[PDB]
Amino acid sequence: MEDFVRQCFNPMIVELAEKAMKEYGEDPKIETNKFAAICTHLEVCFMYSDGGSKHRFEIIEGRDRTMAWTVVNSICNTTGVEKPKFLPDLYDYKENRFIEIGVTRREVHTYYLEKANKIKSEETHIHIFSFTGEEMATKADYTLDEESRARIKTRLFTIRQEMASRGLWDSFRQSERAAA
Ligand SMILES: O=C1Cc2ccccc2C(=O)N1O
Ligand SMILES: [Mn+2]
Ligand SMILES: [Mn+2]
Repeated sequence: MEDFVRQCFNPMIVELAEKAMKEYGEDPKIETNKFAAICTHLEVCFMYSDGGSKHRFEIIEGRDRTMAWTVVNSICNTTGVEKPKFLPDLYDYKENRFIEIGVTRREVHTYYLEKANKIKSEETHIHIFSFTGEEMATKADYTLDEESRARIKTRLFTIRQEMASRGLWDSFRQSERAAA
């Protein structure tokens, strides 16, 4: 699985995933499922940010924590938007809300509720993707056009197929359950 990750995602994503794990005392070489998941989540965030008009989104995820908070503070102090308790993934300058992006190997609505009760915001938009083509967003407002969401869904299903073809998929699906 370690090698699958490094040949599946680009080096920039992999490098960012390693940092993220190390700061949490996780080892990519051992917790290889978490490594895949972080890479996947990062890839979706970047695809999502690319789905809008050029200036639309502030990317928060994949930054150093401290600079992530600084940027969040700047957005809040300048839009008047409520400061979130937890670091979100993006800020949408068009819709004027933060976005939390989730990617789950379980049902989309289960994950959606866990994420919603954790953040406790009537402001932060939530948008979940599955490895099966399902999506769920706050107030059925999916933010992006169909084309952009579809590309992401396709990519996720390719990742699943690539994993399955190597026999890594069961273990990767089970692992999110054994975590929760
Ligand atoms: O920043 C985080 C941290 C995290 C931790 C564990 C599971 C999902 C996430 C997640 O989706 N984001 O965005
Ligand atoms: Mn995040
Ligand atoms: Mn997220």
